[PDB]
Amino acid sequence: EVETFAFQAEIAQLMSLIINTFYSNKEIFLRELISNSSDALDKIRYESLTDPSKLDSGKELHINLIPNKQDRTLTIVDTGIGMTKADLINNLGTIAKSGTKAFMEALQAGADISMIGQFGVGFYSAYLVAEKVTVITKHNDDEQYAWESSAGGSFTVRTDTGEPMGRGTKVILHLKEDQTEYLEERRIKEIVKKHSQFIGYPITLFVEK
Ligand SMILES: CC(C)c1cc(-c2n[nH]c(=O)n2-c2ccc3c(ccn3C)c2)c(O)cc1O
Repeated sequence: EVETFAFQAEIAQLMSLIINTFYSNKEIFLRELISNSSDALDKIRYESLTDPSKLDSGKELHINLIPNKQDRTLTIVDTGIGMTKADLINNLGTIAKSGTKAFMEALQAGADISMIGQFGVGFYSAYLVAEKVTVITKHNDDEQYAWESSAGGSFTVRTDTGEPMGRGTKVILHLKEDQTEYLEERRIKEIVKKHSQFIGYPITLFVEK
């Protein structure tokens, strides 16, 4: 069963801005998603400090980057704390309505789209490069769910039928036709070293074929 939800109006406006504004520095999406994964890995690590059983669903703490040129997807996988169904629905664990306000305003002061993460809504920068985003997630206290949106004002949530991931989150970017440079090994490597060099978890870039 698939449930369909309307985005809050501020978030719809944020996504419409990101999708349609001329902005060439689109590579920042990858910094924001890796940074979110790092935050989520810090969270399960912190929680395991007092309850080691929270790592029963997987002790490895890492980030995988999986390009697939045939499907034209770039997938970011982490083994962080994951998100519950209620988290997913409430703007993927973000305070997105106020963060959008503080952002879509701060733009009016002296601000650039690349500062989106300072306002807690860096995830939505995925729509600089993706026409659709699927978020598959598993939190210790809930089942595995898939969130999906092609923007246009709505998103869906469903129980996920794919492979069990134990614990963590998978962001599948269905790339725009003219954004396939982010499937290229050298380009992903360049972005990671430029923006993510001091992330404290191993980042594995998968190769293809
Ligand atoms: C939001 C996107 C989809 C995303 C979320 C999670 C996730 N799993 N468990 C969590 O708490 N988070 C998380 C982590 C950081 C965040 C929020 C909200 C705002 N910041 C700064 C939520 C992830 O591991 C990867 C991701 O790309």
